[PDB]
Amino acid sequence: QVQMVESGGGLVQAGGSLRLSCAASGYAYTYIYMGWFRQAPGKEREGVAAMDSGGGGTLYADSVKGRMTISRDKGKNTVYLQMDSLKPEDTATYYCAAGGYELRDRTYGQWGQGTQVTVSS
Amino acid sequence: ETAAAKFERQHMDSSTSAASSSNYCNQMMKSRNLTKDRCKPVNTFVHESLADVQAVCSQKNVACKNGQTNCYQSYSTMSITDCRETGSSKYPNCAYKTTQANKHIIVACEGNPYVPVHFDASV
Repeated sequence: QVQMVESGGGLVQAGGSLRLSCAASGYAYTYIYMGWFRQAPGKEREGVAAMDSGGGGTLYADSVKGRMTISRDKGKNTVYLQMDSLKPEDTATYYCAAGGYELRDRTYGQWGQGTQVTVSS
Repeated sequence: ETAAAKFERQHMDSSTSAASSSNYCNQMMKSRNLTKDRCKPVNTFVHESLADVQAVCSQKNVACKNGQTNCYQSYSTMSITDCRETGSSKYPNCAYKTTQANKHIIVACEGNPYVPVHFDASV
């Protein structure tokens, strides 16, 4: 069975920094695409960042490019989100997802439990 | 129709469990409404349980033939039937050649539950 494994979230001041780690274990092959989505209280769930297994296909949401940096171990089922210059609007549960295409929510069939990130002003 | 009910209607026949008559494609392409407007040049029916087919969405992730990456290749070969138009077809009356084969299938997956919505290929 494929365990999704996330870590790195929690409380952080505005202008602050955090690093989300996600790894999919128990999958015999390599998810070509993995990425981060996030949902806030009330707000619908939305895409954040996504990257392919080569290191390419990189895509960020128009609201966070320049402040946020995805990366993966090449060929491995791991994905990381370095977040800097954090605002209160980044406050949300961040979900790690694997096995879909770009930031297309319906195309991923593996989702982690979610990592809460809270950014006080 | 949901994309999942449309994949079951266009590509699933869990009852055969292989195409033993070559009249099969002529009478399944009609049965599944694939000849209502024009002759669908090609189509593949899968003769496995839907549990065996839906379970492909958690097996090897591979690249869809159009560039997308949410396609999946089956662990074991599956019983399939290739329906191909003959040289003598044309849309009033559609004519199809039947080929039974045991191949691995490749499908694009979506949704919760995460299930096949497009049939991509056979290997």
